[PDB]
Amino acid sequence: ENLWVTVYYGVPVWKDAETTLFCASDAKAYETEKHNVWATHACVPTDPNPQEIHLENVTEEFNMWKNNMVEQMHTDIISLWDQSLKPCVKLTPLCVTLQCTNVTNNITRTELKNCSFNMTTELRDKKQKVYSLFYRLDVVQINSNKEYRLINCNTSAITQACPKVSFEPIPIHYCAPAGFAILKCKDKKFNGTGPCPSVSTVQCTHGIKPVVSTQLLLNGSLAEEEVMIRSENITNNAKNILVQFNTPVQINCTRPNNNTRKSIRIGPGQAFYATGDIIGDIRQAHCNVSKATWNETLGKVVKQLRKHFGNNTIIRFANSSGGDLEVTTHSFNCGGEFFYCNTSGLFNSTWISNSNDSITLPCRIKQIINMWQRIGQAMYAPPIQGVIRCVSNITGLILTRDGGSTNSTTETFRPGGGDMRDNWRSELYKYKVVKIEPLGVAPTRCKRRVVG
Amino acid sequence: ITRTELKNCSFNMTTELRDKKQKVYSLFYRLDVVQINSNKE
Amino acid sequence: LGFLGAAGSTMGAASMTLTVQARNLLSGIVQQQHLLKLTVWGIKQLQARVLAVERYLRDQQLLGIWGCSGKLICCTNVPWNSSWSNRNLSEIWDNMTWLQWDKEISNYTQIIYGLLEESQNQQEKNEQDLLALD
Ligand SMILES: *[C@@H]1O[C@H](CO[C@@H]2O[C@@H](C)[C@@H](O)[C@@H](O)[C@@H]2O)[C@@H](O[C@@H]2O[C@H](CO)[C@@H](O[C@@H]3O[C@H](CO[C@H]4O[C@H](CO[C@H]5O[C@H](CO)[C@@H](O)[C@H](O)[C@@H]5O)[C@@H](O)[C@H](O)[C@@H]4O)[C@@H](O)[C@H](O[C@H]4O[C@H](CO)[C@@H](O)[C@H](O)[C@@H]4O[C@@H]4O[C@H](CO)[C@@H](O)[C@H](O)[C@H]4NC(C)=O)[C@@H]3O)[C@H](O)[C@H]2NC(C)=O)[C@H](O)[C@H]1NC(C)=O
Ligand SMILES: *[C@@H]1O[C@H](CO)[C@@H](O[C@@H]2O[C@H](CO)[C@@H](O[C@@H]3O[C@H](CO[C@H]4O[C@H](CO[C@H]5O[C@H](CO)[C@@H](O)[C@H](O)[C@@H]5O)[C@@H](O)[C@H](O)[C@@H]4O)[C@@H](O)[C@H](O[C@H]4O[C@H](CO)[C@@H](O)[C@H](O[C@H]5O[C@H](CO)[C@@H](O)[C@H](O)[C@@H]5O)[C@@H]4O)[C@@H]3O)[C@H](O)[C@H]2NC(C)=O)[C@H](O)[C@H]1NC(C)=O
Ligand SMILES: *[C@@H]1O[C@H](CO)[C@@H](O[C@@H]2O[C@H](CO)[C@@H](O[C@@H]3O[C@H](CO[C@H]4O[C@H](CO[C@H]5O[C@H](CO)[C@@H](O)[C@H](O)[C@@H]5O)[C@@H](O)[C@H](O[C@H]5O[C@H](CO)[C@@H](O)[C@H](O)[C@@H]5O)[C@@H]4O)[C@@H](O)[C@H](O[C@H]4O[C@H](CO)[C@@H](O)[C@H](O)[C@@H]4O)[C@@H]3O)[C@H](O)[C@H]2NC(C)=O)[C@H](O)[C@H]1NC(C)=O
Ligand SMILES: *[C@@H]1O[C@H](CO)[C@@H](O[C@@H]2O[C@H](CO)[C@@H](O[C@@H]3O[C@H](CO[C@H]4O[C@H](CO[C@H]5O[C@H](CO)[C@@H](O)[C@H](O)[C@@H]5O)[C@@H](O)[C@H](O)[C@@H]4O)[C@@H](O)[C@H](O[C@H]4O[C@H](CO)[C@@H](O)[C@H](O)[C@@H]4O)[C@@H]3O)[C@H](O)[C@H]2NC(C)=O)[C@H](O)[C@H]1NC(C)=O
Ligand SMILES: *[C@@H]1O[C@H](CO[C@@H]2O[C@@H](C)[C@@H](O)[C@@H](O)[C@@H]2O)[C@@H](O[C@@H]2O[C@H](CO)[C@@H](O[C@@H]3O[C@H](CO[C@H]4O[C@H](CO)[C@@H](O)[C@H](O)[C@@H]4O)[C@@H](O)[C@H](O)[C@@H]3O)[C@H](O)[C@H]2NC(C)=O)[C@H](O)[C@H]1NC(C)=O
Ligand SMILES: *[C@@H]1O[C@H](CO)[C@@H](O[C@@H]2O[C@H](CO)[C@@H](O[C@@H]3O[C@H](CO)[C@@H](O)[C@H](O)[C@@H]3O)[C@H](O)[C@H]2NC(C)=O)[C@H](O)[C@H]1NC(C)=O
Ligand SMILES: *[C@@H]1O[C@H](CO)[C@@H](O[C@@H]2O[C@H](CO)[C@@H](O[C@@H]3O[C@H](CO)[C@@H](O)[C@H](O)[C@@H]3O)[C@H](O)[C@H]2NC(C)=O)[C@H](O)[C@H]1NC(C)=O
Ligand SMILES: *[C@@H]1O[C@H](CO)[C@@H](O[C@@H]2O[C@H](CO)[C@@H](O[C@@H]3O[C@H](CO)[C@@H](O)[C@H](O)[C@@H]3O)[C@H](O)[C@H]2NC(C)=O)[C@H](O)[C@H]1NC(C)=O
Ligand SMILES: *[C@@H]1O[C@H](CO)[C@@H](O[C@@H]2O[C@H](CO)[C@@H](O[C@@H]3O[C@H](CO)[C@@H](O)[C@H](O)[C@@H]3O)[C@H](O)[C@H]2NC(C)=O)[C@H](O)[C@H]1NC(C)=O
Ligand SMILES: *[C@@H]1O[C@H](CO)[C@@H](O[C@@H]2O[C@H](CO)[C@@H](O)[C@H](O)[C@H]2NC(C)=O)[C@H](O)[C@H]1NC(C)=O
Ligand SMILES: *[C@@H]1O[C@H](CO)[C@@H](O)[C@H](O)[C@H]1NC(C)=O
Ligand SMILES: *[C@@H]1O[C@H](CO)[C@@H](O)[C@H](O)[C@H]1NC(C)=O
Ligand SMILES: *[C@@H]1O[C@H](CO)[C@@H](O)[C@H](O)[C@H]1NC(C)=O
Repeated sequence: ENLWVTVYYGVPVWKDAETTLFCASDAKAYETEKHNVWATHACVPTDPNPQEIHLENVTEEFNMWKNNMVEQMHTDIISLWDQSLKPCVKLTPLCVTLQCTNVTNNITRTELKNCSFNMTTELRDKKQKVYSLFYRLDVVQINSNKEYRLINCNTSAITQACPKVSFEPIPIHYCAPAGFAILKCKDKKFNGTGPCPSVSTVQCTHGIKPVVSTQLLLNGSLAEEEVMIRSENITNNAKNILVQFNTPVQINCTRPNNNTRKSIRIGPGQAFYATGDIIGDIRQAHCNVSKATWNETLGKVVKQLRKHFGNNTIIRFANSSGGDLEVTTHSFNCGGEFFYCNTSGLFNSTWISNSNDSITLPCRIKQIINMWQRIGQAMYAPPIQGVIRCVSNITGLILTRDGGSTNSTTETFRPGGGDMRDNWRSELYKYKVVKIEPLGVAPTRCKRRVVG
Repeated sequence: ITRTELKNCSFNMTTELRDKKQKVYSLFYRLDVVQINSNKE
Repeated sequence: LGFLGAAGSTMGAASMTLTVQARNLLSGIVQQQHLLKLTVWGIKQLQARVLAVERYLRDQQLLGIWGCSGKLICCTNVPWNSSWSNRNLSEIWDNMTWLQWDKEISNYTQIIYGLLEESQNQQEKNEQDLLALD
């Protein structure tokens, strides 16, 4: 006996918890381009020196499908999207009886309409007719001379996005507040979520960019080894599966249409930017994929799924069965306009048990959108005048169920990205924040002065 | 054909298209409405 | 050892450099750094800076009523109760991380705090009644 208790301020202990974070991005575009939708007009700049410390002898258990960093990311981008659209031109007097006719094809695919209507002019007393153009599926028939209707006027409002807003995703660091720390896993093969042995305590995450993609993730991060397979629950086929590419496949998307900005003043100052007549031929949008480079990626995936999924059953790769055309096609915002390249061409290959040609995909463009199934308010995308090219790295895949097969064999995973939060999980699978507790009591024979 | 307190009223409003208008008959309560100046308007 | 360097090391080695851990936490995060400033990031910055000081000051208020206003390590005149842990002198300090110890007293950690205020300060600062001037 005769042991006393002693206090220690500065002890390294923590408990699993989550709180608010903040943005961090250095000097990116500022003057040459500004008014970004993600970095806002000003965010807390990150320091070039990276805050990193390697932790030894520690094996903290992470979690990815129960991590709340993706939850705050999901909800931050949503409130950020609306904050950058509230001060922009509303498009309410654009819901008037549209009388359209098919475009000039030498009296003979269609996909677009040379439509018109009459709107408000600078004077509310006077009205003005202007002929613009619209895309298919942005409009659906009402009930000779075709008379059409904006599809959104049936369900929700509409507000045009601002023309000087940059929709390019830039790296947005999520750094921890004071008294907290973001633990990153350094173990390469982090199957599922368990006890990651190689941990690093970093203050600022890496360059995370908010790629708004569907079925196929682009510009993601990865750190070697077999193409990693992550699933909240491997036995349940109903759950979604995130897949990471040991090497990215360089893809290029573009639209050949040469459009023109037609500004028409609605009301006092606001102007509605629509499509004029398309100059220099009309062509369909497409995304190329390296055919030889894709056959190796589908082979590496099926190899590591094999020891994961019995390694005895048959591979059945099909198009995204069911769903909606925006949730089953590779939907993504690129170059201002919103592409929806046809996925069904990639997963036609089936491989089981033991200058150069490139596969391409037909794509269409949509101007009316309200992503992540937000039915509150929709937005019109002004057609970007001139040329468009995307040319991004693809690094991830989103695959979903394969029916309720009762035992037997034969199954895979067809593409579905029904949830937008999973897209951010491909970057935050290794991060978890903890509540640092600097207080720690321990006994030791040790006492201060007797009387004082 | 014979207390009253309520009115089977109508009007025409805006529809989904600002070009078109639509008439709908609704109801209202007394004191929520007071006369303007046959057929009551 | 730049920060949490001894998170996995022994409680003794972690006790050799616990200054570092204390320095970075209050200061850390580089908080210091269209015309509006009402954005979603600024409001997440301000409240993240409020708990920064309100979790620091939540802890610094405890050391002040323990005689440890400006000391990282006080030896306190409170006797250790055997029920809290049965392990000997070199049994815990040469074997457990601070992580393991935090869960081993987390049950009766509040019982310690209440007793620390009584003997080290509630009685000690009173014991000078007969000794201050006499
Ligand atoms: C997508 O849709 C848009 C919208 O088109 C819409 O429907 C058409 C029918 C038209 O009414 C549009 O106003 C409307 O918004 C398309 O954009 C339009 O495409 C049409 C295609 O025909 C273009 O029409 C031609 O316009 C020529 C010039 O007229 C302009 O100026 C007029 C007033 O100017 C006067 O003085 C100038 C000289 O300073 C004269 O050149 C002009 O004729 C007038 O005397 C104005 O009223 C017009 O709206 C327009 O702004 C016009 O010369 C053409 O008409 C000729 O030739 C045609 C073949 O090229 C032929 O088919 C016509 O029948 C016509 O022949 C006769 O010409 C006489 C000349 O005096 C005339 O008096 C006769 O009446 C006429 N015969 C009869 C009867 O018809 C065309 O009318 C139009 O300019 C485009 N928009 C504009 C700028 O207004 C767009 O092309 C579509 N997509 C694509 C890519 O196809
Ligand atoms: C995943 O990652 C990938 C990474 O590749 C992302 O993909 C793309 O990555 C590209 C990397 O280069 C990005 O390319 C940039 O494109 C912009 C386009 O801006 C043009 O148009 C703006 C507005 O239009 C005005 O001007 C045009 C004429 O161009 C006119 O027709 C219109 O009417 C209107 O007036 C202009 O403000 C802008 O200036 C430009 O014209 C481009 O600005 C970037 O510029 C760099 O590269 C170009 C071409 O080599 C070069 O000329 C630039 O040089 C300097 O001078 C120019 C001219 O004064 C000046 O604008 C620059 O600021 C420079 O000072 C500069 O080096 C660049 O080409 C692309 O945006 C990005 N996104 C797309 C579309 O995919 C991908 O996005 C990521 N993930 C996904 C899918 O989102
Ligand atoms: C994204 O892009 C993908 C691209 O695939 C697209 O998928 C399309 O989905 C639609 C609807 O689900 C398909 O639509 C129809 O398919 C019909 C099926 O073929 C019948 O007729 C056959 C003769 O067709 C020849 O070509 C087919 C390929 O389509 C080929 O298999 C045949 O061998 C043959 O060469 C007939 O053979 C076939 O069934 C017999 O043969 C098969 C194969 O040997 C055998 O297994 C069976 O047992 C049976 O013996 C079947 O009866 C097709 O007929 C139809 O229209 C065709 O003719 C019209 C008129 O000329 C053409 O205009 C049209 O181009 C077709 O040639 C129509 O195509 C479609 O096939 C899928 N793919 C495409 C585009 O071909 C997705 O929907 C896209 N996503 C979005 C967002 O839309
Ligand atoms: C990822 O998540 C999935 C979620 O599904 C986890 O998947 C587990 O899969 C196994 C596959 O066998 C399931 O096993 C069975 O689930 C049954 C579901 O119960 C349903 O029916 C109940 C009763 O309804 C009527 O039909 C049943 C049919 O058996 C009759 O027995 C009964 O008399 C009725 O006529 C409903 O009450 C219930 O709501 C469902 O609709 C279970 O019923 C079944 O129980 C058997 O086995 C039990 C455990 O040994 C045993 O105690 C029972 O007596 C009985 O023998 C059995 O559990 C899992 O249920 C399923 N999990 C969940 C959450 O349901 C998957 O494990 C996870 N990831 C992992 C770890 O891989
Ligand atoms: C820290 O303390 C907690 C809770 O203890 C409370 O707090 C402390 C400060 C004291 O004030 C205690 O008096 C308080 O009660 C401990 O939590 C225990 O966790 C375990 C595991 O989860 C609990 O075990 C349960 O066992 C149930 C089955 O009971 C079986 O045995 C009974 C008795 O014979 C029998 O009747 C029954 O039929 C079963 O055979 C089981 O159903 C349940 O799921 C659970 O496993 C235990 O009950 C908790 N404590 C108490 C006493 O409630 C921590 O373990 C402790 N940690 C440390 C490090 O000390
Ligand atoms: C806004 O555009 C609409 C059409 O979407 C205008 O409504 C009427 O549209 C018809 C379409 O043919 C116009 O045609 C004209 O019809 C008359 C009589 O049948 C005919 O003599 C003319 O030669 C021509 O074919 C018509 O002008 C137009 N208005 C009327 C009175 O019917 C609408 O007028 C436009 N602007 C608004 C809202 O006032
Ligand atoms: C990552 O790999 C680890 C193994 O290193 C997996 O842990 C083990 O996973 C299997 C299958 O999921 C578990 O077996 C099953 O457990 C469930 C209950 O969760 C039970 O219902 C089944 O009958 C079966 O027993 C196993 O218990 C689990 N743990 C251990 C210690 O083996 C892990 O699932 C993989 N996935 C991750 C976390 O990414
Ligand atoms: C997309 O469409 C625009 C507009 O048509 C194209 O811009 C045009 O490019 C040509 C290339 O030679 C320019 O050169 C010449 O202009 C003279 C005078 O106007 C004209 O007589 C010649 O026939 C020739 O067009 C032209 O000035 C320029 N702009 C216009 C007003 O047509 C553009 O080239 C197309 N796509 C791209 C980006 O290449
Ligand atoms: C919205 O409702 C108003 C009424 O509050 C419409 O104004 C006119 O209301 C009268 C009420 O009797 C309608 O009666 C019609 O009168 C004509 C001619 O006197 C008669 O031949 C018919 O048998 C019938 O009794 C009339 O249709 C209606 N419009 C006109 C042109 O007078 C108003 O038209 C409605 N919608 C709007 C704002 O356009
Ligand atoms: C697919 O399965 C075969 C056999 O079912 C694997 O070959 C090895 O088989 C033995 C005995 O069944 C196992 O103990 C080994 O673990 C198997 N190899 C490994 C490394 O898993 C074959 O390897 C499996 N597919 C692949 C290519 O991994
Ligand atoms: C225009 O395209 C629509 C698409 O449904 C079609 O119904 C209509 O018949 C076409 N009209 C002409 C004449 O091409
Ligand atoms: C994309 O464009 C680049 C331009 O050099 C080209 O080298 C590459 O092969 C293209 N990839 C595909 C398949 O689209
Ligand atoms: C070691 O622990 C026992 C109780 O298990 C205790 O009686 C003994 O006093 C401790 N050793 C020392 C150094 O006092």
